Amino acid sequence: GPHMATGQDRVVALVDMDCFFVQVEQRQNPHLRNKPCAVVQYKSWKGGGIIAVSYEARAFGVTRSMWADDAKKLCPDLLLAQVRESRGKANLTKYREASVEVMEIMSRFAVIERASIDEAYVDLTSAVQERLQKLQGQPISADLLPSTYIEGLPQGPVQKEGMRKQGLFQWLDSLQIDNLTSPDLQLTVGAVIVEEMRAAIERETGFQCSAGISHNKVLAKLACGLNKPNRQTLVSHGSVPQLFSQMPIRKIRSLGGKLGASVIEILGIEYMGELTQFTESQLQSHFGEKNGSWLYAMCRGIEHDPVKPRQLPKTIGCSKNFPGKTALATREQVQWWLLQLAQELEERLTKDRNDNDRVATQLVVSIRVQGDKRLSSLRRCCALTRYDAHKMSHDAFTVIKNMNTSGTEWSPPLTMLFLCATKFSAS
DNA sequence: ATCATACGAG
DNA sequence: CTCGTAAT
Ligand SMILES: Nc1nc2c(ncn2[C@H]2C[C@H](O)[C@@H](COP(=O)(O)NP(=O)(O)OP(=O)(O)O)O2)c(=O)[nH]1
Ligand SMILES: [Mg+2]
Ligand SMILES: [Mg+2]
Repeated sequence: GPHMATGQDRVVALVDMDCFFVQVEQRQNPHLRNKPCAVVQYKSWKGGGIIAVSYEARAFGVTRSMWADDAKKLCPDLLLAQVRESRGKANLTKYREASVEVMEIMSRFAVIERASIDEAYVDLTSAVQERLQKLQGQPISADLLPSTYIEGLPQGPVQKEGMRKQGLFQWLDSLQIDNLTSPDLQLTVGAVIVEEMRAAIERETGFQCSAGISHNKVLAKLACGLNKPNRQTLVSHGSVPQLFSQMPIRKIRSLGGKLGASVIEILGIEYMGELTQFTESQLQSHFGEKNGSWLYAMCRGIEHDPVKPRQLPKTIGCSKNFPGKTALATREQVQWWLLQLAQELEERLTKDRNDNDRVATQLVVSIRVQGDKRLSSLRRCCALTRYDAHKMSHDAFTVIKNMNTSGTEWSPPLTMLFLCATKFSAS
């Protein structure tokens, strides 16, 4: 009881932009606002692949990884914004710059770990303690949480907003505002700060976002998706047993692939909560020492992964696929594309160095050969001593000359090219 | 025929 | 080091 850790030591939030790429295009082109719309890359093949979908468009069934032509069938009036193309490939610069706008605002409030182009984890433990000291023992008004949902409430003895208020009222009524060490109280204050954060992001960028507040990253991330869009959700330690009782295992971060599938099949279970019935050693025996320990604690709502203080991406890369009959087959083609990638990379690296006082020191070159099922067929690295596209492209070629078979021909033909800058050091 | 863009195991 | 897995 007393010596049992409950994983209520920190206050962690996850802020994720709503239909991010769409909002970026909607801010730029007002004609797209408040309409069914999506972001697509590469129109020629089947209308292009959809990578972002507005909530209005989702109502029609449009989704990610869908061909625009097919989406148009579900939603005839679907509006489409195209990803920029430069040097023969998709260019995501607009989205990276928009992401920076958001990350910089969040970093004002606390240490953040950039988890993706549109979301970041926030460690609000220190901020809440400071906020708690201020306005000590004074009741927290519901007005301070206009967009917050308390998971699992209301409970006990017909409109969604009405439902939200009810739950919120039960939560606040129950709170013990006098004990500054109360974990629930701490989450509540964290929620207040996140309201502030989200208001700042929308006021200063025009972008709306959702957020999750909890004691760790997995629960915060999970909480965030519960009430999107434009809403934030508080998931307390106490709400975990009921929340996890019907939560499919694949919903938890890092359990959506093979590992999650193995848990389900080896253990013969479907929901996260069903994991509590196994001993740590049992879980370790099936999924390894690290995975077993993590599952044992996670199914109980406990996780110790820290919010890493990293606002910038660790790598800068450029990659292009060349499907089916379009696979690269000549020396001239390979070199041309390597140069295109090398040029985009060079501009991206030069800007990075000027903005972030760092320089990449290693260049990674990856390819795929036709007939290979894997994402990558081969990976090779070389020094990156100069930010020059011509040198990097030539170095890259040198590095992959070995795969080619004789004949100016290239074979087997290449289905993918990838250049990635890595191993940054201060500059 | 989606594509383009961190981390642990060995 | 390269590779496989994973999320967005
Ligand atoms: N190329 C590509 N880009 C993607 C993919 N998935 C996501 N993105 C890009 C495009 C996305 O807009 C952005 C954010 O990823 P989310 O947060 O997963 N989705 P969103 O923010 O759109 O909606 P909401 O969060 O409200 O559900 O990342 C993909 O599979 N491929
Ligand atoms: Mg998002
Ligand atoms: Mg996201």
